[PDB]
Amino acid sequence: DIQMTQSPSTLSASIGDTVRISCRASQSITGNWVAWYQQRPGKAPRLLIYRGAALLGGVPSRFSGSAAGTDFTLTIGNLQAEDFGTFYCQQYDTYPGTFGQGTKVEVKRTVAAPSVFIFPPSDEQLKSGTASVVCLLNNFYPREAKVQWKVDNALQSGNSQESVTEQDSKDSTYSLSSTLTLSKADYEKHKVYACEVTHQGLSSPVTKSFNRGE
Amino acid sequence: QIHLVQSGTEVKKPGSSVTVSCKAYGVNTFGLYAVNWVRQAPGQSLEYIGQIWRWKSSASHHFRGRVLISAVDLTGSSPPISSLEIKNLTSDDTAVYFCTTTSTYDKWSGLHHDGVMAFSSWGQGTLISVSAASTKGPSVFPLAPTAALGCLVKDYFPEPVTVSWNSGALTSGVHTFPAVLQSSGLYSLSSVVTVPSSSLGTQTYICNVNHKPSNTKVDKRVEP
Ligand SMILES: *[C@@H]1O[C@H](CO)[C@@H](O)[C@H](O)[C@H]1NC(C)=O
Repeated sequence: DIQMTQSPSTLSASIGDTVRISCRASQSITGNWVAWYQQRPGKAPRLLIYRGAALLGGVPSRFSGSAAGTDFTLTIGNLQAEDFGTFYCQQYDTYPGTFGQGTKVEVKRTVAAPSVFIFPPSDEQLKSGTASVVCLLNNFYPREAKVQWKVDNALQSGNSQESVTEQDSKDSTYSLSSTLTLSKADYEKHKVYACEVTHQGLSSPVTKSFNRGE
Repeated sequence: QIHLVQSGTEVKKPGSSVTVSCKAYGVNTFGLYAVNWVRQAPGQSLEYIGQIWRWKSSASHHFRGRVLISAVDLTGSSPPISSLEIKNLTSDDTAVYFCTTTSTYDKWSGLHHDGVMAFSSWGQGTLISVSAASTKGPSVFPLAPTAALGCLVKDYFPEPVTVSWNSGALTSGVHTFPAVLQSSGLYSLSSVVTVPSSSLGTQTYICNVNHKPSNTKVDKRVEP
């Protein structure tokens, strides 16, 4: 099958910008049998351009398609609010048709360090036999962030999960949750619980912590 | 104007089989439009499954022998319908399945190249979630305290749950995170709010949680 490798994985832009997204096919496509789609979070993709450069009926002309050698690129002029989201390229030169991995286009903003908070398990949860420790990172930009869990100073692996909101429509920031889960038994055993966060906005990795029972 | 209307969400046990449907409003006859089915696993890109073109059906290598695709012309009571049958479901079949249509009437169009094509109309998608879990209402736990506070909505199935604060009167500064799927095969999510530290003993905060598939509704007061 033909492989389509898409570039870059994410890019940040402003309203009114011109943006370029590229896709390299693993073989030449003489016929220009390539298509571009947009997908907004929660919705079905929409066809924007087909045959490399042809605009589908109803698609704004600020979208255009181009090709050179094995590379195909989508250009977006005068970037608009409804344009943000994820874009995919597709070859239909040879069976079966295949898609690129996709490109996320998000809103550019000044750097903002997360506000960081940590929540011990509630007494009600402890009563029901489980313990969840939650760390919150609120309203930060850019999205890239690392959070590590330490208990009794020991790095925690495989017992945590993270969740990230969509980029906020009004302040263009992200928020993120990390939840550390363990048995009521181990929770009651150890003393200090710590969330360690690293982010561009932070001159140095910030640690929020507590001692069980304070 | 073409609107493709797919059948609703299904929750299916491993080993089971399912059939998803697509009503093609605005489509004359599948003699003039090809149907292509496509799926998208969560946080993944898109993958071609198979097609029916000129009343001739077929499936990609990865799905051959496991999938039947059919289409029938109808009128009056219903528009033309296509369906996709999938046998022996496993966890890696969990995804959003899209039905898709492309006119084949004009050979010169450039939407299609000898049966391989771009997809000009899309359905909303249907989620097929493959799981042995049985329906279960959540537990709700307080996340007690500019300060932050919230609610942990733990161990429910299936999606979705909805969360408001103070019956909807508090919306500014509220973040309700996408659910995560735990190792137990049950979901969990949290909802948080940031508030001024000053009002903490003056103002009341309650999260209203609704899980309709289990008919569960809880109202949890969150206190310092
Ligand atoms: C699944 O289909 C396979 C062949 O694809 C067959 O051997 C098997 O019996 C089927 N499994 C079930 C549970 O029907």
